[PDB]
Amino acid sequence: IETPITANFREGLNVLQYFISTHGARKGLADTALKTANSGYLTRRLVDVA
Amino acid sequence: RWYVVQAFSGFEGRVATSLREHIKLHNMEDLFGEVMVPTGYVLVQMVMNDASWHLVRSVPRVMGFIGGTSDRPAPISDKEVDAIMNRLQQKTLFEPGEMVRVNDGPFADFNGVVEEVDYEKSRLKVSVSIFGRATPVELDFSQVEKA
Amino acid sequence: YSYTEKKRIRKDFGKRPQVLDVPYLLSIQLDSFQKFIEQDPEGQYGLEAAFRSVFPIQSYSGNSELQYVSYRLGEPVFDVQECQIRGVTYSAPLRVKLRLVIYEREAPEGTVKDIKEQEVYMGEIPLMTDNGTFVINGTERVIVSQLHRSPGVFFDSDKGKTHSSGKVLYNARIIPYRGSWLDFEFDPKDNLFVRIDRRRKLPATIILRALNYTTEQILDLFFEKVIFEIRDNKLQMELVPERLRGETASFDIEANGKVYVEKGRRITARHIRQLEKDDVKLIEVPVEYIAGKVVAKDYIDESTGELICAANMELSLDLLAKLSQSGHKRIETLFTNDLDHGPYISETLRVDPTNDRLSALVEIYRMMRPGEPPTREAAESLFENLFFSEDRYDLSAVGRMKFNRSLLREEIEGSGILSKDDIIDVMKKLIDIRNGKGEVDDIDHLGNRRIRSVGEMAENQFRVGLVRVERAVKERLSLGDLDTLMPQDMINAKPISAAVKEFFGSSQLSQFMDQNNPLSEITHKRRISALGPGGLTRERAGFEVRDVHPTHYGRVCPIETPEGPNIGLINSLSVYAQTNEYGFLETPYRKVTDGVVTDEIHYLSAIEEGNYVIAQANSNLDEEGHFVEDLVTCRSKGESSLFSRDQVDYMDVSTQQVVSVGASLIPFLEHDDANRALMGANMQRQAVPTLRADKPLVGTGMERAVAVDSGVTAVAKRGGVVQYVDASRIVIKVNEDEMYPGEAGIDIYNLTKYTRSNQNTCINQMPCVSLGEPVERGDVLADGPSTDLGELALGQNMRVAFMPWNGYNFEDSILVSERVVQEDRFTTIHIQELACVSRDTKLGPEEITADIPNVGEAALSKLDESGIVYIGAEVTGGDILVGKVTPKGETQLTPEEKLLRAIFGEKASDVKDSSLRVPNGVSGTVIDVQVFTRDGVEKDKRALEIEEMQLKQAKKDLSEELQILEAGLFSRIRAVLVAGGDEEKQNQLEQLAEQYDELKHEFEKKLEAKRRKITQGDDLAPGVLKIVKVYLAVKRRIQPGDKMAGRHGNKGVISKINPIEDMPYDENGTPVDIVLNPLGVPSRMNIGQILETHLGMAAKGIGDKINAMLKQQQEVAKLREFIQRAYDLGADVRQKVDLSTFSDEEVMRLAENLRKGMPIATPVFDGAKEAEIKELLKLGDLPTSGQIRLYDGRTGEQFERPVTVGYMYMLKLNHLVDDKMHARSTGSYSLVTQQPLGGKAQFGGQRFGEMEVWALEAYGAAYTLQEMLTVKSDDVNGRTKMYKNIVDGNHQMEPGMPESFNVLLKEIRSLGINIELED
Amino acid sequence: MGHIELASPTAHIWFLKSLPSRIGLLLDMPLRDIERVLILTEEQYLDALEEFGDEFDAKMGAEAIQALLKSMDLEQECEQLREELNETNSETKRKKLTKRIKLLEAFVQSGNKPEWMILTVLPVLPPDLRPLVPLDGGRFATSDLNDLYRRVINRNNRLKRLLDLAAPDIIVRNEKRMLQEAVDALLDNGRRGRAITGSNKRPLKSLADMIKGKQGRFRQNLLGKRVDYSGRSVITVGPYLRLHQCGLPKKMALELFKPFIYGKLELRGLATTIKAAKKMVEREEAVVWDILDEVIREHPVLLNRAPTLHRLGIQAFEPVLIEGKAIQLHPLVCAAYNADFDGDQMAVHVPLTLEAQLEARALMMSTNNILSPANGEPIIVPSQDVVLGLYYMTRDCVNAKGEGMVLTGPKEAERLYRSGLASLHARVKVRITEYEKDANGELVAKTSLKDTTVGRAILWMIVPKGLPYSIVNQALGKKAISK
Repeated sequence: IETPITANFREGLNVLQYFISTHGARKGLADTALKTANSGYLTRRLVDVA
Repeated sequence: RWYVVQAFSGFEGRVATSLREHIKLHNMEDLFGEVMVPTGYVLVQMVMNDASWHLVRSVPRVMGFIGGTSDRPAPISDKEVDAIMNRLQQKTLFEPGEMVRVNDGPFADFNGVVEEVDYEKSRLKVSVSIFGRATPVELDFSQVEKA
Repeated sequence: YSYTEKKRIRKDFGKRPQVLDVPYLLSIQLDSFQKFIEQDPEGQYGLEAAFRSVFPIQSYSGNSELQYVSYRLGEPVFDVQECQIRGVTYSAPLRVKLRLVIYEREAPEGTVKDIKEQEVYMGEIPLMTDNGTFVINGTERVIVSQLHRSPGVFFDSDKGKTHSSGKVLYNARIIPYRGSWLDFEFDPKDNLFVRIDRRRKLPATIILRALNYTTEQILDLFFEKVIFEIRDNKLQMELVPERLRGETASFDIEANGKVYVEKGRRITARHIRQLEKDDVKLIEVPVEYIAGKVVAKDYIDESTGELICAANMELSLDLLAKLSQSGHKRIETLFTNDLDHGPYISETLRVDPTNDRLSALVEIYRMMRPGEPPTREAAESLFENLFFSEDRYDLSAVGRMKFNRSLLREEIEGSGILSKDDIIDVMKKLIDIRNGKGEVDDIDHLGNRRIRSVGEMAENQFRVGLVRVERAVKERLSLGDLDTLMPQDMINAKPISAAVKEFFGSSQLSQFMDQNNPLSEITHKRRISALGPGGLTRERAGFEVRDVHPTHYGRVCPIETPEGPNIGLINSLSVYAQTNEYGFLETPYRKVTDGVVTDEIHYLSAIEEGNYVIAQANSNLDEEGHFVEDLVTCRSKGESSLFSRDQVDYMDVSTQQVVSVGASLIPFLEHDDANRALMGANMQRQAVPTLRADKPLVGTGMERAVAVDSGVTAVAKRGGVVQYVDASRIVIKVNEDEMYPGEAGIDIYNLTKYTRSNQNTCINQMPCVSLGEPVERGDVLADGPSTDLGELALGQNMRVAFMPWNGYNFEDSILVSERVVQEDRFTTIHIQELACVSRDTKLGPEEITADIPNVGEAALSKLDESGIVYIGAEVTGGDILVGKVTPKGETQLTPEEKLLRAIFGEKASDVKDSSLRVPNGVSGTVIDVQVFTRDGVEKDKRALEIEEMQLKQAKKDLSEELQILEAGLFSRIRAVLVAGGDEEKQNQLEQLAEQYDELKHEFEKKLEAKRRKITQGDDLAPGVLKIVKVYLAVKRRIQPGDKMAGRHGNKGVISKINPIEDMPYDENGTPVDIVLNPLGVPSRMNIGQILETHLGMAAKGIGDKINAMLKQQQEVAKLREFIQRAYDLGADVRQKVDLSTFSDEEVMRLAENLRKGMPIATPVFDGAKEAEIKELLKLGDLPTSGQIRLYDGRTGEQFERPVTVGYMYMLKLNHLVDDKMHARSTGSYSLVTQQPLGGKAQFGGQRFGEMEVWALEAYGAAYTLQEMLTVKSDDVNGRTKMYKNIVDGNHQMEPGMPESFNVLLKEIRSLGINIELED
Repeated sequence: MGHIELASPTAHIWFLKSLPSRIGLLLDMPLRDIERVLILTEEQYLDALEEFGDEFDAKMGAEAIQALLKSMDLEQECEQLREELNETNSETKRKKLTKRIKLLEAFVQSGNKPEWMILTVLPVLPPDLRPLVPLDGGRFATSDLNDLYRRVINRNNRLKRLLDLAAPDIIVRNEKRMLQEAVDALLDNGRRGRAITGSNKRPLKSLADMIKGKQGRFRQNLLGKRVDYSGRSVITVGPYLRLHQCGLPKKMALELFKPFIYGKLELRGLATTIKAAKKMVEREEAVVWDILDEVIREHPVLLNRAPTLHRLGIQAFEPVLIEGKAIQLHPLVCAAYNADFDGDQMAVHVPLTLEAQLEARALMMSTNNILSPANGEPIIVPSQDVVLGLYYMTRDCVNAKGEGMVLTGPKEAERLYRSGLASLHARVKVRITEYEKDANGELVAKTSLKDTTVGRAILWMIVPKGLPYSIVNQALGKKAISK
């Protein structure tokens, strides 16, 4: 989007500032979780060529 | 719904296809969806009707349907819940030719007619109906109930 | 302000005042089921919608009707507390008014006779409690509400990489409620297609060909026409200034005596006006256009009688000669311009081989049902019968509401059956999007997602149990001519009871509740799971949908989303989410009538919301009605931007509208991260109920509504004064109202104690209010487990420091002091069912021991005389729970049996074995045992003993009910008869004594109806006689490895606990309880942890002061003023409540309960700033730094820097040491292969997997692989010949063959391939 | 293998339905016909059949694969298949000559008859490998592996009895279809629709799904699983213990290491035999503990996480005596596995025999493995409380109490530990006794006074001879602690 956030995790903040962070946090959590499968395949795959 | 078609071991599977054989002869649509061959017991998917029962009566005679009653399969409550309802209805007055409902031993969940009424021995030789036939067994005045 | 609050009040903080309504919380369940189980006087959703639509049913051509009106419900069989204890399903009977109708032979609309009403018991159906739970087999199980792709017309994108060849797709999704699916589609050859029920691609022409439109009838109804004219032996055109846009000029077009457009160029805005202004209707056109262009209609030779071009056929000049010479005035063609009106349909009608309905009809079923052959009338039936039917197909309400929203129409309702004009426009508007114009639809908008709750799920489950019997009913109605009773025998209780139990028994929906907290309990009732019946699978899901989309706003919470394989799929609703009239999501917004923010609120749907200006929460307001901020932050079109004041139509009302209950109980989300907030709310559900609860002293504000609307704690319905408080039961006089028929009010509460849940825990309700105090309507009387004075405790209050300690906190681990365990704080009972079944024979029933034989040297004194273990016993080792004794044997009947009947001086024969026992390792104490023996065969001494005590209680309670109810009525009469002051006087005493004797029957008949209940309720299932469970409880203690975490998100394991002495000391000499690491705090992110702790100190620092006033025995006026002003000021806030009146009693008790921790209530979205913290820190004489240099309790010396100390409010979690800890040497094995077993049942297996083997091989070790996979796992006998070799110390290996791999060989052998070890 | 079961026809599946065919190769067939009888689209074939008149007749059932191989051979394709090609010359003349050489380069390993494709006898699994999964503990509901094999039995009789009692091809060929329906569900469950739809078994369970349920037959076979003397365990910390040690629990150690425990008690003469010891074991004893303090030093422990991928998983440790449930360990090795101690399961392996015991303490331990197999850098590199503490001491501190009082060597650490003088300071000169092995030959070089900070100078005497010393403490240890 055009505009960003302007305030601090230390300070008092706003309602609609936390929506956008959860939009991306959900991506980051699935990122950390689903990668255990792909690596688990890639660990095997390489050793299953060697 | 699921109705248990009782059949005879050895030709028990034969009945399960003899379903599907005779299904095509009396044919239209529906009724029989998925015929299961699990095995004296053949489980058959069916909604209740007059059709297919006439077929079973046209080609017997080893076994019929299972559940509660042969005409309409398949309930789950037999006779103990009937033995709870008899308590509100209530006699120790037993004679030859009266119905004498059993609820103790291996003859529980079953009814019968008293054959011999002994007053000296305190027993009632109650004939329990099993296997399309009768089984005469001595059961106490309490081991039974008057119907 | 109300009562009971006046014991422990919280400091009501937040930027926003306390005037707003909170809903009943578990209403979504209740207010659903109420409507589904209501006698609704209209065609309304629940039963009467499922009945008025379904049953006005007739026979097959026999004309014997069944016409329906209304239904008769019955009395409940057994009650809540007792049958949950028992183990029976919770159901009620159903009578039904059933008036039959039969028509006469050749007579219109009439009745002869209906016999009677007759009626049937319509099986058994379960219901919802006042708490809000179902019960199945004596265990609480609740269904979760759903979200899927809703009915209605929707469109999709699926761009680019779907083909992965640089191509964009466009597809349809006709979603009905019931019946088959309709999938209209597109291909790369510019054509329309159909895939009914995700089957194979077949043309959409066939559908038009099918549904009343042949070649000619298809083409007539689409749109508009190209009128060619043959006038004066030359080719002409009827031209309109609309059609020429987005094209190139091909030929010299000239008319009306003026030259306009020539060859070569393209058309501009200047050229179109010359057709509009100078008037252009009729124009002359050359031949070469018509060479390529395609005929619209069929034409025929009027002379020779031949086919002048079939429909949709290209032209030739030799034909053009014959065809124009024949005699046509009007010729018609197609448009088919690539940009505007595309060649979809026009190209399709050419591709497919056939023309008529016949083949199109013929093909569909041969494709619908492959393999089987067709007929003429099976064709005619199943089209009319598939889609043109009120019975098989129902688009119902909300479908048509959406179906008619999308297509741009006036009428939102129409035909119940699919009509001829609907699919045409459905076909068209799919092409309208395919061609180019407009923007693509999205299911991501919550406008396109429907709510069904468990009652609407019950709705979906009822009608199948209605239709399955219809077959039996209709087939019996046709063959049945005789009228010797009909609605009694022809209806059975079997298919209605069974079809309902298929879903409520065996589904992913209806499952074990995770009852370990009031939070956990409430919140399982208020969640959404997307995976289930008629929705999502493991195939489609991955990315998208799972993520938040803009339309969520304050309906669904992104916080409460459980992790695992399905992260962000299972989500929870918001605190303030509600259901529509249409059955959707809604969010409340304050009506801004021009420039006035009203108090009266109106709700709007996900589609209805977008147009109007929807604010954000955080804002300021003026005195009269106007707005404070010039440029307020708001939303409307899915994005945040700046707007004016008066254009605002709606305001956002509340702070915590967005966030969920469990998530709105965490303080300072707005200083914490969004990352760590999520794992808190998920693991906040699974927390252990302590024996002694401590509360949160940093509160929020939500706590008072949650515990009351939970149904866990004892909620007072009406208002009066408490009579007799006991531990067992609390009885309360009403005084205020009095009951309707007589005998005063009197409220009674049966308090539940030392009870069990589904997740192996303890549930104890405990009293709160004093011995004989007054009570109001809606006040807490008894706190449940892990609850205290209208506050949700869960875990406890802990002194927590934030420094390392020679790394006893290494890696987010915890120290703990011994003064934690010594104060007897986190104490919990982990309670386990240890059950036994003995009997089920066809010779002799297994006896209830009365003996138990024969093994050891001690056990006879340990166990009771009866057979079961005595009321309370410390089980340790491998003892017996209930019974043994079984009737095996069948050896002979020789002398030896007459010589065996006194060594075992019991039974008829020398036969006795076992049933089940205490498991090895598990050790605990008995509390209360319960017995369930089949009605028919006799019971033990104890089965009597329990129910005999119950029969004492049954008579004791009712006689105690008689005591005051008789006195309260008869003494009120006696006092007035004295105040006021023979044949008629005898007649009065006759009629009075008759009423006395009439009252005598009331109790006895109630007693008899109740005495019947007790013994009769001992029959669960056929073929299970003995059901005795020993209720053994294991109290687990504060041990190393137990689960500990903060509310913000600090998962951690206790390392090793140091003693009190070696734990440190403050300036005052007060040691720290728990110690955390400061190292996790910056890696992943928490500032709330910092704030809660420094406010925890601030709360308890003011708390430490207030005690001293009472510790010195000072009191009187002063104590009030210290608290008064503490509530009067906490850095400029509203909701400010001083102790205004407070003239004794209230204060005395306020202080009494509010000591050693004055609790704050800090909001979530209104997370407090540092001024509020520090002013409260100023009220309690505490450092602004929050950092005191403390002398160590260990060494003695002070630290160089000043250590931050706080109170974290650490809590306990479920998966403790024993659950994860397993270790087993040798013993038992699995049934397939000679390997050990799975886990948490028999052998301590614990798998290795492919990952550790690849590891193991690389570690360069041949033995430490082989030992795990040949020597000591796959081979039992390989272990047993090595059991020989290990003990002495001889060693050296010999395997042979590895056993498990013979299953490789054998399963291939049975596959029909040959494997034999040759050579 | 108990069963025989002779069907009046046959079936198989591997050879009927699989992506590279065999029956399709040996006959010259598609799979689609071997699918539907017993390339274009379906409607294209029906229209192509409609166009190319009659023709047709009709094919047959399973016998139209059985009887086909009764005039079919292997060692005899090599004089035939290329005579068709030899007609429209040439090339293939040599292709036989090469394949003739290929056959003549045997005859050790050979290709076997294509009659073995098709089963007149349908084989079944043995008794032990197919057991009833118990529902309660004695009622024995229908197994996940016999319902379909009841069907194999069901199929043979129905045909063998109606050939006796005479039945039409409408009742006979459909039984051959229904002979194929489950005999083609029995060995494979893929690519078609068959059997029960979700009641007790969720899929269907074939021999194909027993060999390939998910990803092969690793689990049962290759992996072996489970094992004797195995354990799962949780988490602590461990500072007082060494890096070449293993802080085991009380209770689990006795349960696992049983066979040697008794092996001591029996033969030495503590317990009478193997047996008077059982009663003493059943009740738990004080003496048992004392005896088992001896073995712990002699027999190590191999420990891992729930996920392991590197050669940094199976690192093993010498056990040491502890009276606490949760397992104490090193803090360095945690970085090697990669766990932040917040719920990470630590499984146990067995160090038995004498031959297997060699490979533990010699190959892959903490006592052995230090430097990286992959990188040239250290893996033994700290995180959090280690790293920090060192800088927290080794810093150019602001003033402190001291200014600058000069000290010799042994006197240093203490004066700064003692009083007034802090530990950090910055700037104190020292007689540091350093050693530098120049020109190859032990500890050469002499003492020096060099500038450092003071937490630095406290440490620089622990110093066992080697490194730069004081040159290196200067600046920081930022990534230099590892370096």
